[PDB]
Amino acid sequence: NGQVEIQPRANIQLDFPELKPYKQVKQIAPAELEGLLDLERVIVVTGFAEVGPWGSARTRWEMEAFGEFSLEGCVEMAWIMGFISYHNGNLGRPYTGWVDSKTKEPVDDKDVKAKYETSILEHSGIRLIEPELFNG
Amino acid sequence: PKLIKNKSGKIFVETKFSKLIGRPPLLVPGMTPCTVSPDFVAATTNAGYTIELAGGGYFSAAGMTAAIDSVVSQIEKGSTFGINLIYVNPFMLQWGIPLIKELRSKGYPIQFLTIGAGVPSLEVASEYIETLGLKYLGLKPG
Amino acid sequence: PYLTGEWSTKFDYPPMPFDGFLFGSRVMIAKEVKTSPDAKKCIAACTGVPDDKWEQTYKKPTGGIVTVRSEMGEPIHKIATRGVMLWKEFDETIFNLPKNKLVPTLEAKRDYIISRLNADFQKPWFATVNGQARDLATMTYEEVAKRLVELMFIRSTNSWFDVTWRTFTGDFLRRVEERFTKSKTLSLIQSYSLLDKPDEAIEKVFNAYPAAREQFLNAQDIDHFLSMCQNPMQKPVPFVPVLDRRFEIFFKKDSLWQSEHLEAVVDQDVQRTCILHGPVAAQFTKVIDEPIKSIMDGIHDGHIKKLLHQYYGDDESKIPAVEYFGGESPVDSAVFKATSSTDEESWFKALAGSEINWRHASFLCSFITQDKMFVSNPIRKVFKPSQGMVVEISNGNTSSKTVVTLSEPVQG
Repeated sequence: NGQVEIQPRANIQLDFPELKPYKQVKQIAPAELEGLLDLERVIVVTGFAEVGPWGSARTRWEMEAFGEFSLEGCVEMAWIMGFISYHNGNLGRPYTGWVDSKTKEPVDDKDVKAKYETSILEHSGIRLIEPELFNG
Repeated sequence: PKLIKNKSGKIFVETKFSKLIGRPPLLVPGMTPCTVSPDFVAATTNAGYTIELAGGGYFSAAGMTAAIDSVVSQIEKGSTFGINLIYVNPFMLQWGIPLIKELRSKGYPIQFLTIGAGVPSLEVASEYIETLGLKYLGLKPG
Repeated sequence: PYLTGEWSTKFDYPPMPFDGFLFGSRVMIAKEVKTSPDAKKCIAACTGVPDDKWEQTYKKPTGGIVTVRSEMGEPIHKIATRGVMLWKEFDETIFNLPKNKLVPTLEAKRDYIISRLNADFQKPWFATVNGQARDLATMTYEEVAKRLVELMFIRSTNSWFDVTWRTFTGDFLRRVEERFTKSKTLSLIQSYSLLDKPDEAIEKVFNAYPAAREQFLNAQDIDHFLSMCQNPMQKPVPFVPVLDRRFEIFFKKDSLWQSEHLEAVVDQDVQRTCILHGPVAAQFTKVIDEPIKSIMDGIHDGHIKKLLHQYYGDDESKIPAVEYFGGESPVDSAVFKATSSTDEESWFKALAGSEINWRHASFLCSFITQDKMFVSNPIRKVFKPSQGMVVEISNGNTSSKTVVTLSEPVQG
């Protein structure tokens, strides 16, 4: 006699707090609170960040809560550690996406874990001290 | 200028060009976009007047071959027509001149080739005149 | 006056007759031309200008025609539509700057350029949602898909104007699915033929990935979109996606087809498009949809009438008659014998005879006709002179009875 499948691509999110409908939000605090507080005397955290043994706040939270990185967490750790870099242009064909920082070979988000997760985990967190990071 | 007539009694404005092509000394030049249509080329040829199919509306030998085949299928038996090529389009010339040579070797009714936007060099002109096997060559000096 | 050569007498020259004429702009409103109706009306509206005033096109519209510059800087005569006037204004305010000055000027004039593209040109600013100018970075994936469908899918014919544009939109939907998918999965658009009703496919894709309906494009996806806007093996996109160094290329490329395909223009408006027409020939382009046969026959019959009156006393019996007209290059009982040195041309001239008839064509026509093809005259090749050939003609004076017999030595 002579299917097309889709691979995931990392989409890192900022994770702003989820805002719920006013009815539900009102069901939480006491009804007397409305108008009771001087809101110029209430202090609120509006943003936070960090630089630590596990990267940013996002990657550290993923390691702290789940013990493993998602695709977004793995890609962000790879970018932070310089394993991968972004390329847009001629590579002869035109390429837009991640490439290996040392060999400039293209890298798909699906393959980032298999390529780099062992190295990422081996060189993050509490580990043997590396003289290259502390002036020998 | 003179007037001549054939056995049917059709009168012709007799001229060196008209004497050569056996048709009134009036032609429709290659125009991109207007003479790209194989329908308009066939309509002008069936009216009895010379017209050049514009190669500036085509980007491959296959597409121009299909347009020439359409024109041939629309015109009456014994009719012919011309092709216009742009000299400032090296790609067109690269894919068009061999196509014209092949089609003429096949016996296609391509009477002439006109070159627009430039005059070829003597050597290229000689290549066209010898190889392409056309009745005459049209040039548009500026 | 050019046929008779008297045109040059006004210049104190001897008459210089010409061999023929070509008419480009004149037949742009012929019934058999693919030009769109509104474009034919615009062409006819062009009043034209006499020859001595044609050069007033480099500076301002004259007779409905103006001169603008192409990508290479060559002049072109185009009808002075809104799109062409914008073309000229950009020619004299953006494109003539040096390379280093171009980018800051585009940045400084961005809003004006976007408004002008959206209002007047055949390629609008792509990132425009409900009349509101935007940038690719400030549109959601659903908005990008919907704008693609709006600019690339034709509702009148209910089809994609170019299959490559359907491939573009399908690839974009595939990248959307890639970005918001969370694991191995099957693509919802297995074949791009499903885009033949684009609204349903878009609704399907964005129902499976609702987040993409309120999230701006990833920077990586902006780069991908603009890179696939440059795919050479595809029809150029019908919009301007960004203002940058390549703005001239984005603005000018593929500018001539829209006049014959106004269904694929933003509002079916000719004034957005570019039409090529001549300032002086426009004086005679008046009647729309007159068949080409009519226009050419009119010119030829006018020439014949004038020639008859001037040189034949309005007497058609004065016109010489031949059997057939054509085949002439611009440059009763007989016996002929060929030799090695006999020249072919004179041999065939003698065999053909002086009178124009079937023998004349048989021995002088260079090609004959197949079903529809042209092939070398078999009679000439068969009669090609060579030593020993003897040709006998009888009744050469009565064509209907002429017989040309060729004899060669066979077996001595």
